[PDB]
Amino acid sequence: SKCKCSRKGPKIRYSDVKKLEMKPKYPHCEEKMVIITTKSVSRYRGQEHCLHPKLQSTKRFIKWYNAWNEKRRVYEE
Repeated sequence: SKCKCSRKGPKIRYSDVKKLEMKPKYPHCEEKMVIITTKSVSRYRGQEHCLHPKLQSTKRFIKWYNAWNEKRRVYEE
């Protein structure tokens, strides 16, 4: 049973993401969905995006965000 998040929703940039959490849109879905919280000025303002983690495009964006988040949380040393 998959809950619809389409794929990634409106195109998110890494710069939009403040926080990335894995939790399903619906508990009746397989695995945790990927939840993306935006910074402010995003077309999706006040809503969290959800990527459906069954897709390959999710993997890079998420993985890439984990690297990018390290720069925003500031691990630059």
